[PDB]
Amino acid sequence: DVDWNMLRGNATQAAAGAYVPYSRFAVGAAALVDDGRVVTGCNVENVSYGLTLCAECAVVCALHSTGGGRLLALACVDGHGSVLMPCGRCRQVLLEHGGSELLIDHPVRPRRLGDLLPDAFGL
Amino acid sequence: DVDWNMLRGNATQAAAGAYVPYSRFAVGAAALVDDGRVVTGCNVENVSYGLTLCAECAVVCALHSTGGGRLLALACVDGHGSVLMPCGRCRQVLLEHGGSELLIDHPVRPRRLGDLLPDAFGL
Amino acid sequence: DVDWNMLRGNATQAAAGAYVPYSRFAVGAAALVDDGRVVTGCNVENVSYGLTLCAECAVVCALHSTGGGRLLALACVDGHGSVLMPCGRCRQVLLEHGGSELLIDHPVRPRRLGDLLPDAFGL
Amino acid sequence: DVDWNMLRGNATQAAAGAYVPYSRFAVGAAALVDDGRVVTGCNVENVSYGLTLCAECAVVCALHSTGGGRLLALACVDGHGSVLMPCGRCRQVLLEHGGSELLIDHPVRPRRLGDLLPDAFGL
Ligand SMILES: [Zn+2]
Ligand SMILES: [Zn+2]
Ligand SMILES: [Zn+2]
Ligand SMILES: [Zn+2]
Repeated sequence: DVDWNMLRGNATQAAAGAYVPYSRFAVGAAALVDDGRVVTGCNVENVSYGLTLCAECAVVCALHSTGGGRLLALACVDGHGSVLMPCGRCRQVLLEHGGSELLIDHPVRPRRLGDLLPDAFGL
Repeated sequence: DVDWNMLRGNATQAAAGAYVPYSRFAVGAAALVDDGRVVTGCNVENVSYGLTLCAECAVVCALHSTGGGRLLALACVDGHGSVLMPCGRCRQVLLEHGGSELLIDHPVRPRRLGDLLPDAFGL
Repeated sequence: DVDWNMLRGNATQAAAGAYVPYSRFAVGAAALVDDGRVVTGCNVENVSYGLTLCAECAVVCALHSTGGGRLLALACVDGHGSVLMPCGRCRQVLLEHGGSELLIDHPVRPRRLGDLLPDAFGL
Repeated sequence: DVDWNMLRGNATQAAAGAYVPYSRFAVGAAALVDDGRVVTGCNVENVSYGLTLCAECAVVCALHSTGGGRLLALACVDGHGSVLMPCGRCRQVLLEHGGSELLIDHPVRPRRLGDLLPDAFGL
């Protein structure tokens, strides 16, 4: 049902766009939306660190700038193509758009977002 | 040189994608990048308000997820198609990607970002 | 070892300071730091929603503006004094300052942050 | 009316608390509130860069966790005690709490926030 090799690959591609001059730590993400399209995002840092955009947040922006809908699955990777768990902020924003059933690429098996952010605030 | 009617129109289109169930205040943005392509973004709210994504930040994500480069001009509008000045956070993130010379759609004449965020922190 | 009734009460007090004109949803937090002092925080909203400050983030700011150290326990509550789980963003920021062993007030028993943000990004 | 030497000094003190292991770029802030008390804040970074808290945002949290009110004047400094202009995000959050008349320490003369964030979004 979810081609994880494809999603992960798109996340790996997407990582290539990261604007990460401060950390040099590129992140890409790719998500499958409920209509079968995939949207991607990369890391975008800012001199004011707290204004940096996460790749998974970029994905959510793409989601809504391309017709919205629900996220079914997301892979997040570093610039080396390694699977990354989304930061807590991203877990919260993904939840809004995929709910607890959103699959997040690996550990050794994609995880439900619900398990990555249990007892989530607040709707 | 900059088709502002086009950019503003794209920002107006882009506003249609806003996920704004909390504020009901849709924002769209569209920017011209140095290679002539235009990238767009809309507002994406979250139950945790501080995780909401600005449309202009969505634009910057699109920028880098589509090859990066420099932003030359940006229009930001509300869901009514009215010109909006970017919030301070967006002014900072746009600066990273357009610098002080980035034109921002209107007042009655597009403004340099440099004038919208004078004496900007911090590079 | 942790007076949860005290922490929760301080979180309830702290909620009273929330600047929440947009959501009307007050949040307070109080944390015990490794030296036995307690630091508190409340929700601070902004017209640009994504600039709203979480109460638990306020706590972390207090932590470092009062000598830093490690967070041992945190209660987060709404304006009604109900226990709230921190949003994903707060779970990530708390982790930086309390690690996985940081106790977070309730469900029916305080939880390790590690369990609230399993397999956390990224250090 | 505003003891800027005092505010700047408090901002310099406050900078000492910064949690800045990623950038090593400490920021402190101190603000005078309408009741004459001063509240302070420092920079707090996170591994997820975009979750870093600005010192001026820390100030606003202190403001409301200490009774709220309006900010009259703010100095922001780096770890070297040099005057810093607030990032765009901070200019927006300060505006909510000080309005356009909030004085911001230097260039060679404190500036109105209104001039640092002209034509501000959006209330
Ligand atoms: Zn993230
Ligand atoms: Zn904005
Ligand atoms: Zn939070
Ligand atoms: Zn700032």
